[PDB]
Amino acid sequence: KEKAQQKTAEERAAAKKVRKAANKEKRKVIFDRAAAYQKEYTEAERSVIKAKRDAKASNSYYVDAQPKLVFVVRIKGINKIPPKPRKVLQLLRLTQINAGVFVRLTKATSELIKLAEPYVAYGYPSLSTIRQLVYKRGFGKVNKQRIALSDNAIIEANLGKFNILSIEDLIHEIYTVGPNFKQVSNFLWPFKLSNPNGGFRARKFQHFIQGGDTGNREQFINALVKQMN
Amino acid sequence: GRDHTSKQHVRSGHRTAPKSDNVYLQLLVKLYSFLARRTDAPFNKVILKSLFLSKINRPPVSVSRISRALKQKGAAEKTIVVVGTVTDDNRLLEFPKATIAALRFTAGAKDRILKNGGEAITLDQLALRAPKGQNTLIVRGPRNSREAVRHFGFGPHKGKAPRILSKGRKFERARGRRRSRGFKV
Amino acid sequence: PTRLTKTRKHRGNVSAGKGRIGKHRKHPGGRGKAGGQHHHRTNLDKYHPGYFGKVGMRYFHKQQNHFWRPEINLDKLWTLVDSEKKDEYLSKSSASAAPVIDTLAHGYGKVLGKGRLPEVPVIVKARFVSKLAEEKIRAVGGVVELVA
Amino acid sequence: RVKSNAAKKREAKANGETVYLKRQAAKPRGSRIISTEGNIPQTLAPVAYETFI
Amino acid sequence: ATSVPHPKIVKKYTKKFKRHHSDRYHRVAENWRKQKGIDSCVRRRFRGTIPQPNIGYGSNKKTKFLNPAGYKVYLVKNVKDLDVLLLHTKSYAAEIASSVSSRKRVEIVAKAKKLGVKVTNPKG
Amino acid sequence: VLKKNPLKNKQVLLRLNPYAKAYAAEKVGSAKVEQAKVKPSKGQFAEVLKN
Amino acid sequence: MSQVAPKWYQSEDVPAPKQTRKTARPQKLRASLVPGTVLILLAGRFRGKRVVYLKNLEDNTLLVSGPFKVNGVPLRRVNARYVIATSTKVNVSGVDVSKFNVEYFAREKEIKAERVADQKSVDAALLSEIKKTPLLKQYLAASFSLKNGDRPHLLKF
RNA sequence: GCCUAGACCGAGGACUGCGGUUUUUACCUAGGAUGUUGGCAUAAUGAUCUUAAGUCGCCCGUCUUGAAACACGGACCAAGGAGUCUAACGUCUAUGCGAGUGUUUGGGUGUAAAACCCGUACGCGUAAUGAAAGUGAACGAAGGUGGGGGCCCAUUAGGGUGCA
RNA sequence: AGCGUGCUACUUAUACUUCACCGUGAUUGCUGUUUUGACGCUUUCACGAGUAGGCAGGCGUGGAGGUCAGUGACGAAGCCUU
Ligand SMILES: [Mg+2]
Ligand SMILES: [Mg+2]
Ligand SMILES: [Mg+2]
Ligand SMILES: [Mg+2]
Ligand SMILES: [Mg+2]
Ligand SMILES: [Mg+2]
Ligand SMILES: [Mg+2]
Ligand SMILES: [Mg+2]
Ligand SMILES: [Mg+2]
Ligand SMILES: [Mg+2]
Ligand SMILES: [Mg+2]
Ligand SMILES: [Mg+2]
Ligand SMILES: [Mg+2]
Ligand SMILES: [Mg+2]
Ligand SMILES: [Mg+2]
Ligand SMILES: [Mg+2]
Ligand SMILES: [Mg+2]
Ligand SMILES: [Mg+2]
Ligand SMILES: [Mg+2]
Ligand SMILES: [Mg+2]
Ligand SMILES: [Mg+2]
Ligand SMILES: [Mg+2]
Ligand SMILES: [Mg+2]
Ligand SMILES: [Mg+2]
Ligand SMILES: [Mg+2]
Ligand SMILES: [Mg+2]
Ligand SMILES: [Mg+2]
Ligand SMILES: [Mg+2]
Ligand SMILES: [Mg+2]
Ligand SMILES: [Mg+2]
Ligand SMILES: [Mg+2]
Ligand SMILES: [Mg+2]
Ligand SMILES: [Mg+2]
Ligand SMILES: [Mg+2]
Ligand SMILES: [Mg+2]
Ligand SMILES: [Mg+2]
Ligand SMILES: [Mg+2]
Ligand SMILES: [Mg+2]
Ligand SMILES: [Mg+2]
Ligand SMILES: [Mg+2]
Ligand SMILES: [Mg+2]
Ligand SMILES: [Mg+2]
Ligand SMILES: [Mg+2]
Ligand SMILES: [Mg+2]
Ligand SMILES: [Mg+2]
Ligand SMILES: [Mg+2]
Ligand SMILES: [Mg+2]
Ligand SMILES: [Mg+2]
Ligand SMILES: [Mg+2]
Ligand SMILES: [Mg+2]
Ligand SMILES: [Mg+2]
Ligand SMILES: [Mg+2]
Repeated sequence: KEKAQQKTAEERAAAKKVRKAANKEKRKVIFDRAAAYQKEYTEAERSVIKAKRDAKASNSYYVDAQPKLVFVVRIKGINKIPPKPRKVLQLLRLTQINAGVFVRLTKATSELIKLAEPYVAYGYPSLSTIRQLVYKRGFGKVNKQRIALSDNAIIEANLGKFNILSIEDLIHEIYTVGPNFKQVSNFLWPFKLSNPNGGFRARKFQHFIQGGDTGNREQFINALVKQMN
Repeated sequence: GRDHTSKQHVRSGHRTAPKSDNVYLQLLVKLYSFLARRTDAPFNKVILKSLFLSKINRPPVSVSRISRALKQKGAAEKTIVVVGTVTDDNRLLEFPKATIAALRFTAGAKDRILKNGGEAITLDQLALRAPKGQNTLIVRGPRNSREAVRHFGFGPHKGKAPRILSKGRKFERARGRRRSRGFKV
Repeated sequence: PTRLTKTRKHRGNVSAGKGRIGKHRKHPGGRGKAGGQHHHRTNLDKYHPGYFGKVGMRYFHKQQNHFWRPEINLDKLWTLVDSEKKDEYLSKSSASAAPVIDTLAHGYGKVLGKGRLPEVPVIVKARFVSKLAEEKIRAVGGVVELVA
Repeated sequence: RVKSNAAKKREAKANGETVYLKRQAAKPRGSRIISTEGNIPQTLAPVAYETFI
Repeated sequence: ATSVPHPKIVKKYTKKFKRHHSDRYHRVAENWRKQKGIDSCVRRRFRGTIPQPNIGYGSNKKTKFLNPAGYKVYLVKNVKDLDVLLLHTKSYAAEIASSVSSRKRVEIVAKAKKLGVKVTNPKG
Repeated sequence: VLKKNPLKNKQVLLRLNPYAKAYAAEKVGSAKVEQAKVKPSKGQFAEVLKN
Repeated sequence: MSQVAPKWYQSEDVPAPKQTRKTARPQKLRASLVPGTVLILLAGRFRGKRVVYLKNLEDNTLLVSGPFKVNGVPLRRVNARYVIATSTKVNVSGVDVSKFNVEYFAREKEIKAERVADQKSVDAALLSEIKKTPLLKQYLAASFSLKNGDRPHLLKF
């Protein structure tokens, strides 16, 4: 009778007590990691601000380090695409409109983005934009399936061998482009954003410089993602 | 819309069940579907796939093949597993004492396995004495010896067998098979 | 059964699987083996080379009974010994007393030499033998006795 | 490059340290400071149109 | 829902899928036929043409085959046919065949009330 | 069965990011920076106004 | 429909609902709803009647009186969403509304002697405070209606 | 960080998970809607049919690069109406036996064209090649090398055995 | 309410985002609780245009072996009918 139902409930209660006690330490670890990430973000910002101010004082010019990360959104449909940009868009895992992916800037990937430039809008994402993307529309590829990032255990079970134990570990790994950026960005399913609230410009399919939407907008990608996520 | 990187709605292309409606083969699949799902033993996963194969994909294993497989170093007391029919070979000079598990045995094969002190058991008896296929050895028959394979991939300078009803000097031997009659391919 | 044929599934579709342009005309390309040297050269040359031409000499009134000579190899020769006495013969055979195997009476004309014999003397009566078949028979201490 | 990678691997091993042999694409450049002593910026403007024929 | 509880029953299409030009010609019956013509306005799905049957209109598997009262309907031809609905009186209802005589029909109705089986066509 | 936004659900936010509690408690989102009131552009950076 | 028999594995047991985690939390009333406020009823029998708001019942309803002598609106409940909360207020600190609750308005034409007595006791204090504001009794005794050119999105009440 | 207006939705169905608050089965907003009130059951509610209104909708079938076409057949309706069967075959699948295989030409038998039983021959296969006269398949564990599922010994790794 | 140009808001496709349902493909697990369905049940994800054409799963018809000891002159079959 309920003997067994209550028995398995008591066994579950004991096992869950032990599991929660063990997980408490891991959660302390990820808490500490997130605090450290915040400290280093703030420290880096103040260091860069101070360096700019110092260069201003000493009759010099501080040249920023070129950005190492970009967020690329395919804003063009799937019809009438030449084979090479089509293959390039497939290789960025941008196989639908309003699909977004994180790309680490080098030469190979830069020439890739240049090839896909007439069909994408991309830019340099801020930390809050990355956090908002991963929190609301962050999905992982688990056994070729699109799984919501609803618990830190999914991230641990798939990226603990890369020292990613939390959603903030993943966010830090994306933002400050880390030694395991490849694994973290390929594990991330391409973000499937909505259309912008407020629309695009009057005509999308022209460079951002000429009043369109394609190409590099750099810091306005954060506003665009805010519109679309 | 999606720019598809692979063909959509594609079946795996592997048999997941026998085409046969034999109720007794189904029972054998019943047993190894449970074993492959629950033993972590790679042997049981191979047997489950092999029970699905079609007639041409499970060629007969002669009693001579088993004799040569038992002649491997350190394989004399292994259990021979044949998912199919074991046939006799009257060209053997001698047969050892062996334990053999097969779907079917021919009259000569069962006669020659038991005459030499061996056992001829079915595949369900194997699953009790070797539920993980411990100390087993799977033997497969020749697939490329079929007559139909003779004509596969036929072409010029391919050396395959022509699809022909009669054989002789008057049947597809003159022009294109001979340099004295034009060319030879 | 007609209920299993694909003719039943094309009912309701206009062209019945024959194409709307190509259709199912009477005999496009000819009848039978027509055009084998002109527009069906690509078929006969690729898949049936040697089709056209004459090779060899004719044989007026060829009687295949003349050429009857079924072959038996050495690895199948001991199957002609009586099954109930095979094991006894394999033990007590010597030069003084070996089993006699009349191959012609089993329907064979020539003994060929594929495979290996037991190292046991046998007396083989045959119409024809190959050079290696008799060498292998003599090596196990046997002999070939010609018959007709 | 095979020999150079082999040479790099052995010497880091001699020092009991590690070395990375995978090639990398060109990365974006780091931060830097531009001195303006003797190099105060000169202001340019687009030039008017002329015919030289 | 006097039957076993079920989700709200959804019928994706409540009209009858009528064959194209079954209204223009008497020889063309309303039984649905898919247009195969090269120029067909219906086969090419022009705006304003008739709806056509497709698997998207399929009924929810939890409300599929249920009459408005929430029961699955089973055809009964004699009193012994009610024996298969003994343990499903809250999920299966019986419908009496039209060719059962007026005598046997009263007998079938009588046994269903004793067993608690609901009857879908009670007057005829 | 139903994805919940951690940016809307505070409980889910703390489930995913335990440091969010400290972030909220310390007002990290409105933290002041302590520095002096200075203006370092008085010299040659006035080359921006004219040249 | 057809001749498909029910199977043995087709059970008839009804599963229990899952344990719901919709623990109720208290209602949030509008800031304009303060006891003593003059309200306008938008629906019901007494639609258009200006009435006095007295108490917030545990049913999420508002206890309301006309007063009945001035208005014809007795002690009853109204819903806060069918009410326009004006800015006029009456001092109701001298009115005891402790005994009024849901069980008072329980459904059992004939009117209870208790209910009539309670009407008089509440209305005495209501009238005493109403007399202080000139034209307040006349305002309460008059029905409310929308005149031509009245825009409720611009008016303050 | 905080307050605030509206809309749509409520899939799931004992428990199990992660958190949070711990008020250590104490709860919670934390693996998907509950609570409460009114009304209706001669009905509020829902479907179909007809019809009006709004909006969209060119005649199907065919050959065709292109058909609503000023391209052809079709006034209407009912019934009939078009990839069949056979001889010989290729691929694939199932079945029986298996170095053999096929009872059915025939013979036995019968409750009589069935079913049941029988065997010699023969066909194909078990040997190829050469125009033919003719000859006719083990150097070796019926070979070596690189892989190779599975199995054996191990102990990341590693070693052994390795059918197709 | 034309031409060149800039700005704010707004309109709506079978497109995109979240959710529901149908089907297809894959996927998690299911026998000392397998329990009269394992050709079954179940968890999860992604996808759905189509002439000629291929394949699959079904609907219907004349007749046949078996079964419902089935329906039926107390009305079979046929036919008309919001
Ligand atoms: Mg990427
Ligand atoms: Mg966690
Ligand atoms: Mg808007
Ligand atoms: Mg705009
Ligand atoms: Mg536009
Ligand atoms: Mg425009
Ligand atoms: Mg511009
Ligand atoms: Mg938005
Ligand atoms: Mg789609
Ligand atoms: Mg894809
Ligand atoms: Mg081979
Ligand atoms: Mg052959
Ligand atoms: Mg010549
Ligand atoms: Mg049919
Ligand atoms: Mg078809
Ligand atoms: Mg078609
Ligand atoms: Mg037609
Ligand atoms: Mg066809
Ligand atoms: Mg045609
Ligand atoms: Mg053709
Ligand atoms: Mg010619
Ligand atoms: Mg010859
Ligand atoms: Mg319908
Ligand atoms: Mg038609
Ligand atoms: Mg046309
Ligand atoms: Mg067309
Ligand atoms: Mg009738
Ligand atoms: Mg009055
Ligand atoms: Mg529900
Ligand atoms: Mg009430
Ligand atoms: Mg109309
Ligand atoms: Mg035509
Ligand atoms: Mg033509
Ligand atoms: Mg065409
Ligand atoms: Mg033309
Ligand atoms: Mg014209
Ligand atoms: Mg024409
Ligand atoms: Mg014509
Ligand atoms: Mg005409
Ligand atoms: Mg006519
Ligand atoms: Mg007419
Ligand atoms: Mg055939
Ligand atoms: Mg017969
Ligand atoms: Mg013969
Ligand atoms: Mg024979
Ligand atoms: Mg090897
Ligand atoms: Mg203008
Ligand atoms: Mg859709
Ligand atoms: Mg389709
Ligand atoms: Mg039939
Ligand atoms: Mg007929
Ligand atoms: Mg019958």
